[PDB]
Amino acid sequence: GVEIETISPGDGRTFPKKGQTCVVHYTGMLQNGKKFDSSRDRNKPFKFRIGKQEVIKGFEEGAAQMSLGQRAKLTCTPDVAYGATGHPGVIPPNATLIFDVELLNLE
Amino acid sequence: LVYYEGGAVCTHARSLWRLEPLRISWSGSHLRWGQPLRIRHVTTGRYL
Amino acid sequence: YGESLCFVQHVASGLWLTYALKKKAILHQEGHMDDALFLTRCQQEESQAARMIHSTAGLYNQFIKGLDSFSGKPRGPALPIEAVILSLQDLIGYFEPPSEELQHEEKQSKLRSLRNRQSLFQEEGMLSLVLNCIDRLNVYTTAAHFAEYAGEEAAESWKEIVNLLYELLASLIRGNRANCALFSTNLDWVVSKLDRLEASSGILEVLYCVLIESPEVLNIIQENHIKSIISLLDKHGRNHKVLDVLCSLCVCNGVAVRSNQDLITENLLPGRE
Amino acid sequence: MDILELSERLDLQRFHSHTLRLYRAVCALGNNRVAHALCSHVDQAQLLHALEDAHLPGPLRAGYYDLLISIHLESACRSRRSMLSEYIVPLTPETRAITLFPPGRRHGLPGVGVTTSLRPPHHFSPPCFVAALPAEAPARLSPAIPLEALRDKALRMLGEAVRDGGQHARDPVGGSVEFQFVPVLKLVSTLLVMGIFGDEDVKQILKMIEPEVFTEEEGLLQMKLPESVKLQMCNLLEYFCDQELQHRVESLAAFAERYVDKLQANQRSRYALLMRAFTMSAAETARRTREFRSPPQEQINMLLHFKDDCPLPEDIRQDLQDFHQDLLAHCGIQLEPQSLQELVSHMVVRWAQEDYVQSPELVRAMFSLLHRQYDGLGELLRALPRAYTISPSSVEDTMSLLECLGQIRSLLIVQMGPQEENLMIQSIGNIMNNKVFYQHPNLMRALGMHETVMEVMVNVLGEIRFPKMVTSCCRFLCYFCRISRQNQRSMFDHLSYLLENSGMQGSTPLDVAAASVIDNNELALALQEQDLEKVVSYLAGCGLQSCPMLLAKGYPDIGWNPCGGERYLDFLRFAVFVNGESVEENANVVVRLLIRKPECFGPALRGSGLLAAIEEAIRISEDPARDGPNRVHLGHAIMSFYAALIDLLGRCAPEMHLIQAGKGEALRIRAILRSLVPLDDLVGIISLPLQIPTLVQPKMSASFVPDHKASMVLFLDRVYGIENQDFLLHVLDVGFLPDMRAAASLDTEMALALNRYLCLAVLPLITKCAP
Amino acid sequence: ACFRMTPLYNLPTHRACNMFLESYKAAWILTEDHSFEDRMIDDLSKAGEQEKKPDPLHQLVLHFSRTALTEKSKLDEDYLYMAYADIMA
Amino acid sequence: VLQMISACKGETGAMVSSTLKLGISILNGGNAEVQQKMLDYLKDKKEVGFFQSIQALMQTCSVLDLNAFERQNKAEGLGMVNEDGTVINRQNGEKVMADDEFTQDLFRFLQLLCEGHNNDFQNYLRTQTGNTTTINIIICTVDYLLRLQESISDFYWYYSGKDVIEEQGKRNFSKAMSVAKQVFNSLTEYIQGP
Repeated sequence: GVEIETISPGDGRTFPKKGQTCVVHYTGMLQNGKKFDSSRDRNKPFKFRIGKQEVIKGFEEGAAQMSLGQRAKLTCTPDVAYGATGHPGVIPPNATLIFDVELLNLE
Repeated sequence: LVYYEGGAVCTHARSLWRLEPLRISWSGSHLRWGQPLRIRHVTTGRYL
Repeated sequence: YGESLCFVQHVASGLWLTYALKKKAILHQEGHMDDALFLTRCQQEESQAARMIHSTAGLYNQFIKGLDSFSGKPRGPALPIEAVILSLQDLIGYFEPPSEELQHEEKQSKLRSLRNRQSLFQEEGMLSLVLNCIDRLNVYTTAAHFAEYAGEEAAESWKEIVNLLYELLASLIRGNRANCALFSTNLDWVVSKLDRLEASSGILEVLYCVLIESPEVLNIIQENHIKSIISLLDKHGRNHKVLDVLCSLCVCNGVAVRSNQDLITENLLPGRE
Repeated sequence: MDILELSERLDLQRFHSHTLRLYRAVCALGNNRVAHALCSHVDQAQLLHALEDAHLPGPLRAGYYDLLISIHLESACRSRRSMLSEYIVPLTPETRAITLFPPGRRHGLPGVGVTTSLRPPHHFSPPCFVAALPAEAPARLSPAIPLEALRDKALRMLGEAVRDGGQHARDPVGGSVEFQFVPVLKLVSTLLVMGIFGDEDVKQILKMIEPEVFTEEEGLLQMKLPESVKLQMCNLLEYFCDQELQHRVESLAAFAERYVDKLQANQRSRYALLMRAFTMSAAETARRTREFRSPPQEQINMLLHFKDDCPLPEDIRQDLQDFHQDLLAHCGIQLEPQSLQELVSHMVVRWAQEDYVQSPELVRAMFSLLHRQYDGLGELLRALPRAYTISPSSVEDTMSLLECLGQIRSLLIVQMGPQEENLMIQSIGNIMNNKVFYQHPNLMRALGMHETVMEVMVNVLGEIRFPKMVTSCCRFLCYFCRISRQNQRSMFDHLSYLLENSGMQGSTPLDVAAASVIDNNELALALQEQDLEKVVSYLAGCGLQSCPMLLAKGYPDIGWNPCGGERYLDFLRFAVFVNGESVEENANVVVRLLIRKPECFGPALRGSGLLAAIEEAIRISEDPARDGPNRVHLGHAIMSFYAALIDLLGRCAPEMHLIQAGKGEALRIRAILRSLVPLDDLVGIISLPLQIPTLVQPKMSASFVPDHKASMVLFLDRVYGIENQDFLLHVLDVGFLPDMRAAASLDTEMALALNRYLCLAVLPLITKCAP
Repeated sequence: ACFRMTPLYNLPTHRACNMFLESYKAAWILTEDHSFEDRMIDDLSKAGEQEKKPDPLHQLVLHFSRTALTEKSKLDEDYLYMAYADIMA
Repeated sequence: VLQMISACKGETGAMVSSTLKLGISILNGGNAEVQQKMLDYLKDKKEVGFFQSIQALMQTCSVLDLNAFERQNKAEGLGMVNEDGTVINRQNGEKVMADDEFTQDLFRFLQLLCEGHNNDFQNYLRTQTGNTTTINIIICTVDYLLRLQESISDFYWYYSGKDVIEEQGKRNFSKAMSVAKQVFNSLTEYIQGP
């Protein structure tokens, strides 16, 4: 399982339900603070669908606690994202995934 | 044991022969029939 | 020349030497119809190149078995040490590559003369015995602590002839694709020694030219080699030479090898250190 | 630390630039998986931030430019350079209206206009790092980039970079005027062959290169530039000579349907005015030599005959001679510097006038351009075998083949591995139902797709490496040979090499050679006799030893291959026999060879017997431990080799009408052929019965079958025949009557291999001897 | 089979232009005689007009010699050499 | 043109076909200094391989072939292939003596090497002193036209029987001696100066 340490919430009334867009402007970070991914630089917000099992599930069920406009430094266990194989060439196995996400709109 | 060979062994170093006549002085004189000598392979240092 | 068409015979016996591919020529007293032959002319370069081989093989094998005479027995004959100093120096100069500041249309005549005199060494042996004289030398690990088998006076030159012995390997292997194919069988020879800490940049440059001349040795490596390559990069600083040998291992001659285009990314890029 | 310290650290610079050599090498030649991998270590924003910084040092400026086009562009670049030279033209009305000079005999602009030739799109994919891992992957695409902004980037990147050269400031961007221009030009050349520049960008680019001529300031072709800057413009000026060539070929093909549609009607009007007239009797056949008596190639040949016996009227014979007078007017023929040819011929000679060039690949490219501005017709004529004309309804299926084709053509450079060999199976298999490959046999060899699939079989072949692709590839080639006439002719030339790879259940590249000469009497007597002797020498190779694949399963080592001959003598059977007739120029030359080396015959033919070796072969088909010890068997192989030896000796016997004429070869070839195998030994084979199943079942795969027997009745039917009566019903009573009554029992697997032994191999022998 | 062959006007119009070019190439393009080689070889040779360096013909000849001196395995096919040997001759 | 002959090592490609035409055009009309410039380059560089790469060429030149002849007759026994396909007539076409205009230009080349009674060349074509090996080109031309003699005399015995000569047999015989006229013309220019 994951935990979520929030930064700055937004509306708090809305939460991601089934059949919805989910547009995030996230970045990434390995556990030593050595980042590898940031959708903010290429100016294109990541737009993944809910429940379709196309994102890694640590990003998925961790996004369930999010609200609209909420910014939250979450984290991920090794067992929820690339456990013993890793992404080949990019991240080694058995490594946590500290993130930094915020939701734009449309749940 | 001495043999023959084909075509690749021709240009290589194993198919070369030094011609040593008997007496020392005027060794590099012109050769003729009936002139005794000594064949030696140039890499082995051995004589036939 | 070219018009003789003559024979020879053991004139003190009258015997005609004649045959019987591997036609063994023997002295036959009969005399036959197949001992007529016309003789031709050699050339001035390889006549020079022949005799120095016969000097070296008598010199190297004298050096070889003199070393093995005390291969296991420590001390409390002599070695030709000062002989094999100088007789290795000229072999470097005899196999010297031509310079870039030379005129083009003459530099190939210098270059063709080199190629036809480095393959003339590889076929008369001269590769086994230069390998057979280094492995029985690199059995000793420290400088003098395993040169105590001979003596402290003969110990100082052990450091600076193994520098020379890896140098002449790179002499007669550079550019020769035919001689660089000879290392397909024993790639674990060189990578068993590339962190031997003495003449350590010597063996590195041996491996660099064999990885650029023969594409046959590229597809016979696995990840056990590559982790032994990248560990050299971590033990010897930020060497600019060992980014070239990683690049030359990847592609060759417009051909890409995807079987290890991934293998030098699973051990370099996630580490980030 | 700041990266701009590297202008003065001088040791981390030459180490970091060597790292930059490792990134653009590890993803070289289309490695779109790992091109996504190190999209993390360099994000795209810092890549196009360092692309325009001024005070970066020398090699690191050209380092990062060489990474960008090798992480984002060279995958889609290489799959366009290998398809620009080929042309195909569809029939849209936009194609139906195009011409040579713009409507206003003054020239136009290169690259500015319309272009109708087919080119597939590129299909980039955006990168990500949180998608789940799929578990034989389909493919990986190249990582994307914002392209519409990058085309505006490189213009204004170059735009002040050219006028600043006019300022001649001695602090150049990057440290040298070499580094100021080399990376900014070689990006523009790659963005131009990608074709994504708009048709007014190239109007604006042409003003940078030569403003004094290309009007519809400083000049690029007027400054003193060094050697390395020059050949990038030669790579740039190579593009603007192809589009002039590409425009006229598209216009000339457009002239065809403008001309033949009004010439398709002029034979309808010419035939209707002739199919009812009653004018003459004998001269009407001189009119009747076209409409049902001339093939459609030779029809339009005599229709096009007029220059300096023609059915064409004087009105529609004029507009062709207005076109042809305009086409060479468009090229360099004056037909008695405000043109592109006059400029690029002027510049290319005054470069050599000024300095003495030393770099070799400049003057190789330098002289090759000006040859393409004098012999403009020779440039045109060496591209017309690439052109084609296609119906507009079939466009949607052709691009599926082209996009499949470039997937195969990219596979030429990668050394073979186990993943991507699956990526040619469906890449081949999707051609096998594209529905256009089966109806355009002229286009497929003008694409040269049979050449490209040939060497990928060769390079893996160089024991064997990958049997699951050589069987799949050469089977396509055999199906390629069986399409048209000239596709067999095109694949005919390579049997010189294809015979040199004769060294496995399934198909084989040797069978492609046999499929290249089957059912063509023209090809057979045009075959070279310097090719047969290395096939019968290969027969000597299988006549002396056993193959170690038979020793892989512990079969006994016998000193001649039985199954190696059955993969040779089948090919010779198609070499001396076409359409049921025996050729004579090849039948003589094959029997000289295989008697000059008697080891091509087995060890029973030197000194055992035929029927002796057959009887031992029957008995080892009974004793299983005497046979080898799973589909490959032993005793059936020997009794099929000697059986398939005789039938080629059968159908190399000369035809009967060459015996009525006493031509000394045709009755001495028969003399040798009658001498080898005696007649009575043939009686022993044909008289031997078999085990029948009822309406239990024997296994034909390791047993005596009538397929051995049918090659015996054919041999007697050609070199011996039936002359008298008492010989006939002797061998009829002992040979056929044991079988055909037993064959009449089953009125089923074995019967189907028995009735056709009767119904096309012994019953035509009966109707020949009926009187 | 010399009588059952079709006339032109039953053909699909995309197949008329396929054989039209193959007729137009070998009857009209190839029949033209063009003699540009007279004035290509002289202005390439008169081009010593500057203010003992080689004129551009001497650079072209020296380039082909240095391609013929590299000790390769065999002489490969250079089609650029083909379209300058006759243009000289 | 002296190097690319020596750089071929005896292959009958289109390179030596297209580089001899420059050779017989730079040596045409019996020029004098351009063959004096040819000799002294050849006899100080001493590159043995110019006289190997033509002795290899002269062996691979064809003579008449009866066993290839009637193949070309039976090929011409058909006029038009089925389904309105048109047979390319002279694509393969002349199957015998297909290398005639090549070998009609090889001897035409080195005849002009000794046209103006260049006395040094008629002593150089049979021996070369400075090189390690001699070749004796003017011996090797005699072995070639000897292979012409029993070739075309074998063509005479084939037509000894029948009365008249047809069209294709006529033209193959005209090609047979127009090369033999060249090899005689090139033979007598080794001998013309005494």
